[PDB]
Amino acid sequence: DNHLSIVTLEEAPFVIVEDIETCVRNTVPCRKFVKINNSTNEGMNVKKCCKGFCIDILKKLSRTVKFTYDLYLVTNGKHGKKVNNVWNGMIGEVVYQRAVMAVGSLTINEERSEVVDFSVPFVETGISVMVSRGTQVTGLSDKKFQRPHDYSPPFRFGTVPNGSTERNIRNNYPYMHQYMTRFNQRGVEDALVSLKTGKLDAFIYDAAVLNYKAGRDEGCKLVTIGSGYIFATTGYGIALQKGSPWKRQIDLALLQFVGDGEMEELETLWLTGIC
Amino acid sequence: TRLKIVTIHQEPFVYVKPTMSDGTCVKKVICTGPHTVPQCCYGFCIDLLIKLARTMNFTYEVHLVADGKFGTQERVNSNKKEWNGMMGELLSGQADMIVAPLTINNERAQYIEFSKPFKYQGLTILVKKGTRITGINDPRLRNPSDKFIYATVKQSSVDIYFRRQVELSTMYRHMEKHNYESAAEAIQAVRDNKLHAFIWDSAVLEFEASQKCDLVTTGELFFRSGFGIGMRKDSPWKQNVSLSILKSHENGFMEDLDKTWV
Ligand SMILES: CC1=NCC(CNC(=O)c2cnc(CNS(=O)(=O)c3ccc(F)c(F)c3)c(C)n2)=[SH]1
Ligand SMILES: N[C@@H](CCC(=O)O)C(=O)O
Repeated sequence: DNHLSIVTLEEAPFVIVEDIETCVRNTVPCRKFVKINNSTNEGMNVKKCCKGFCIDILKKLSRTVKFTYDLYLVTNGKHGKKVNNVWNGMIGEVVYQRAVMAVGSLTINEERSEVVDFSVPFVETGISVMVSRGTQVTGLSDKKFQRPHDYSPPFRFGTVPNGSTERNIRNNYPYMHQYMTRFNQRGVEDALVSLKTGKLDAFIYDAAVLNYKAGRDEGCKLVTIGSGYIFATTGYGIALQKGSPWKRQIDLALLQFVGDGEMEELETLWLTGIC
Repeated sequence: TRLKIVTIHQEPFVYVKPTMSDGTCVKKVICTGPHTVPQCCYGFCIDLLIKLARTMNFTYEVHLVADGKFGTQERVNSNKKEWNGMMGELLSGQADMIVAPLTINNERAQYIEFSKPFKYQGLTILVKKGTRITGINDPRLRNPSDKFIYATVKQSSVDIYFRRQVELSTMYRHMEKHNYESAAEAIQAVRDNKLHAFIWDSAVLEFEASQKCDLVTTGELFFRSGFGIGMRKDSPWKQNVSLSILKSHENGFMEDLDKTWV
């Protein structure tokens, strides 16, 4: 009751996983359930090591709010999507009460907030467009995106599906959404490769990660369009169960980290760029 | 029962203008404010209020905070503490909801409940064009003397900010002698060179540098912060007010208010 099952997911620099006996300096223990084969429910927890901005937030939360935890990595999906009205991902781990809370680059939107409770946002984010070459594109709302085939030839751009970004483009821009799907990227790394090689003209994704990526890009050729503009501004948050007793102390603790300078320190520790 | 809405004068979020002769005034609402008199409120937060009102189907009455303050907690003198400003009105019952550029912090959140942020912004510094300083770390700011004078708004979140850290104490003791009653007055005192630097919300300050082209910001946010709707610790409306704010970020409404008012 003071010991909490917490779920997380890897996405640098917020959560970074390293192979391990004991987890060394500034990392914490996080287990990941790895199956024996693809034709069995059988599996085994592999002991690994977690670090990063959100891991540091977690330590700090644990210190101040006074709980212990067992941290594990999500296996059934990623951040969280509702599929046939059933939540997968970190969101579903909380929703089906496997985890007391979820920590990581977890974007707050309306639909997730219907089924879990979220802390105050502690990282600004939204939706940004990253390019690799010069462009005149305004933002997500540019005609090149909304009505792509108005142009011959059209722009080729995509996201990583099944997260808060795709869920947003699907609600707001139906035509853009069905045009984009053929350019779905399997991950941020993949997209960046496509951008640099020119098989992708633009990559539409979470602003905080995009800003980070551009921050650590060698040659500094990757930028976010429009002065790093952010459509649909929101934040990462700690997802807790609906009606959680923990939300209050977690919130005040977070807001205290802000007054402490503790957040700014985390920010410079992990999010310092070279560009 | 109707909702009592307190707000505060703060362009471009709440414009305050006098009703014309008939008692009548872009969506505009009748609001009463300092003994009280009918007046015309409009702007960003008003548009938001009207969006929440229609969305969640409620009626409201708007008035301006009596002491013209955002709100901090001061010692009564002794022993008791009390909240002034919009914060005090909400806690007392004179308001049911604060709709305003109300900054979220640990101190206020201890007592009230904020919606999710309808506006992400931060703190920056306003100056008159001829002035140049690096930022919040310039020698003239961190090592104050009445030869270079800067202020913030009294009983504001920025006030709380500087009083909170022992390490910010000398800055705070310098600001204490120069702090203004309203941001409007402080912005005015910067144009007249009566004030050298105004430390305040970037959302507000960059809108003024945007139109009063004799003022500029330096530079540069030095602190992130956000605005949310104030409600008391109960509250039935609290969960659905957040969902609405999230919805409006997501579907473009908040982005539109930006472009209509900033
Ligand atoms: C990239 C990075 N973005 C942010 C980073 C560190 N976190 C902060 O600076 C911060 C600031 N303010 C708050 C609390 N109030 S909030 O109104 O809801 C708000 C406002 C602006 C924000 F940016 C934000 F996250 C949240 C919190 C919890 N954290 S790194
Ligand atoms: N941060 C996102 C993941 C990436 C995205 O789709 O923008 C989420 O929690 O869904």
